[PDB]
Amino acid sequence: RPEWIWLALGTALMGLGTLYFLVKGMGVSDPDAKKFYAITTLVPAIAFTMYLSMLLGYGLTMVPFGGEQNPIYWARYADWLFTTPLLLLDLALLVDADQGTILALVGADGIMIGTGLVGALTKVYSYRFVWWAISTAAMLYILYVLFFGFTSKAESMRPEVASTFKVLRNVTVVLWSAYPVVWLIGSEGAGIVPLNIETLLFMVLDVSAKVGFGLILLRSR
Amino acid sequence: RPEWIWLALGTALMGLGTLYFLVKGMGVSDPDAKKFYAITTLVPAIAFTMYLSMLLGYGLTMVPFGGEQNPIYWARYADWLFTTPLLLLDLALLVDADQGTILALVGADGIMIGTGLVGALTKVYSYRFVWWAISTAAMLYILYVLFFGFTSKAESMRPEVASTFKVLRNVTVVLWSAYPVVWLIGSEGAGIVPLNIETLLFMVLDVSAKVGFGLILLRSR
Amino acid sequence: RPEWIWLALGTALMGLGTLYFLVKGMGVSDPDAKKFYAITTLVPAIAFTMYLSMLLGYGLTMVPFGGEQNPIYWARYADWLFTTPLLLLDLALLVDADQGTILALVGADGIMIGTGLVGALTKVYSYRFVWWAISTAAMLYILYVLFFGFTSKAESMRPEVASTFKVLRNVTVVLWSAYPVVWLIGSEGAGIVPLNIETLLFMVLDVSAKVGFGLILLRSR
Ligand SMILES: *C/C=C(C)/C=C/C=C(C)/C=C/C1=C(C)CCCC1(C)C
Ligand SMILES: *C/C=C(C)/C=C/C=C(C)/C=C/C1=C(C)CCCC1(C)C
Ligand SMILES: *C/C=C(C)/C=C/C=C(C)/C=C/C1=C(C)CCCC1(C)C
Repeated sequence: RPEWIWLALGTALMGLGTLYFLVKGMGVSDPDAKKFYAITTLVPAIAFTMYLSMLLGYGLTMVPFGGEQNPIYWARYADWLFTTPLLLLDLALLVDADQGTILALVGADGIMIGTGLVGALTKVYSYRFVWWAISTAAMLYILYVLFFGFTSKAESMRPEVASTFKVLRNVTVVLWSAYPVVWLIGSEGAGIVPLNIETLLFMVLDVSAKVGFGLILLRSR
Repeated sequence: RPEWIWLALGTALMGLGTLYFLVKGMGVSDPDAKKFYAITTLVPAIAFTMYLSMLLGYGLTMVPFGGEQNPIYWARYADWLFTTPLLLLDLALLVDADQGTILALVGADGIMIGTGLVGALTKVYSYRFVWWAISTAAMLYILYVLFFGFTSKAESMRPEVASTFKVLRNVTVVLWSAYPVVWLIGSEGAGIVPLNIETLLFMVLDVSAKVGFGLILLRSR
Repeated sequence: RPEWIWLALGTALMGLGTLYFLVKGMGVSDPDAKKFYAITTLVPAIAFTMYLSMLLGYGLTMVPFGGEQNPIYWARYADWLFTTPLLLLDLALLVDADQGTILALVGADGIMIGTGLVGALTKVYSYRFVWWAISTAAMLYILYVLFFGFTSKAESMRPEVASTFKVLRNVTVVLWSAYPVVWLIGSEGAGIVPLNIETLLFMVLDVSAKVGFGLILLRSR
């Protein structure tokens, strides 16, 4: 399938973006700046790793459904499993948040990725959609604590902090909305948009969120 | 098997108890109160999720043993894997504990659930019992740091704190004792009590611990 | 295979070393000393658990490669998955480190064990070596933050602290270097050194690192 030219493209970028933040953060003496550079460079590194497994083949196993065996891309749920909490912990660290607030976000996020995978590998039943919906519920709570909650706290900060968070939250809500759209439309969902294109859309939102988020946040607060 | 009318019953309650703490905690402005509401609502939510997987079928795979294939309910070990550390972290957060104390509890608890699963899915050998015993050892240490350790620290607090912890520890030790009893007696163990009843007993202790713990603790400290 | 007399030997020692730190730490009233005893006794306990699974057989599954099915010892990647971050968190706790510093070490370590396993269970392709190399990269970063980074901070402490860290870092860098050597030379890698001997080498470095590290650090700071 031509999807290899999208995995190949991704592994290239994610790996480069990792090598990029790796050399930029080599100077950070400051603790807080050192900290943000920690999360932000940890998320792209993982993306590369999984994208390699995805391309090489390890992260691809045929799963029954209906009457035919379909191309499951479970490695995506491994990337997302860690990559995601780190990105949320990132924002909450910036916009000084509560242990209750961060522990719950990452809690509902963990339900977001896990519930998602469960339905991604559901035996064969069209019960997949039910899990999709549970993930939707979860993601709705996530973008609520993010949007409305944090912004208020973003007003307790200097213009830089309120600004970076502004763009970051924007990018974060928008990108995280397109994900479940690409999922339902493609493989795991119906099959309307083929895997080739689905894998491109996901690779696009993936390179977008993780590297964009890095470049925008990394811009000195 | 009639066990579906126990999974169905559970998923109903766990999910409702989740929706309940979800609406009660919407008002918590205070940080500490916000925090406890975080753990306490995170544990029931997970229980529901897994109970759905349990009912729908995902969390049920046939495993060899002796000469016949048996009904393994591994999803229980996924629920317990997270649900448990959160409940211990809960109590230790109330009765102000040490990083050494909490990190070790959750450490021995993680050995409690993992060792448990290993023997729950042991190939076919009657080596299952050995793992059971290791879990017993682990759980003994757990109820020791809980009972004797924390109570002493419960005396350094206001009557509310010493009180809630009192009932909470009571409920926690009692319920956590019945669990390994139901395990040895049923499926994974001998087969004395059928799965139908075992699944009821587990669903009872499950709805009991998680929702009861929530209602009792949630009662303002 | 005679490798059972190495797993048996290991499970014996690891379990004993666990029982040893368990009785020594029963007196620690001090918080910090209590804390270090927490990590240090948690790592050996896990080693025993997995070594039992390794011996009994659970942690051994035949995997295709080339044309013949090979003896994969995945349980090692379960031990290492947790045992390792705990040992690094240990050193960083001693030589007062940053959240950025500890979160990144444990981050690159998690990539160390995961990437390692991925290639340990790679379908059959000689793509195993590529993952080996990624692990090498990861481990290189790890021993860099350890060696050069921490030592500088080791100079901000009393002679005891600078001393224990000295020996600990020595033992840690040396032992962690022999590991990937034993891996490439044996099973997962080429097949030069048989599993019998490989399992001995690994059991030696395992009993060495975890119990030695414990004895040396546990020596009052
Ligand atoms: C770097 C990668 C990021 C930020 C990935 C984020 C992924 C999601 C927010 C995924 C959400 C999903 C659902 C809500 C339901 C279907 C499954 C997912 C994972 C596509
Ligand atoms: C909400 C669920 C809770 C609090 C579940 C707790 C479960 C246990 C304490 C289980 C203990 C077990 C053993 C000691 C050995 C056999 C396996 C278990 C999981 C039944
Ligand atoms: C108690 C056990 C310890 C400290 C184990 C440490 C193991 C390692 C540092 C392993 C490193 C590896 C690689 C760099 C590549 C091949 C796979 C490993 C796990 C052998």
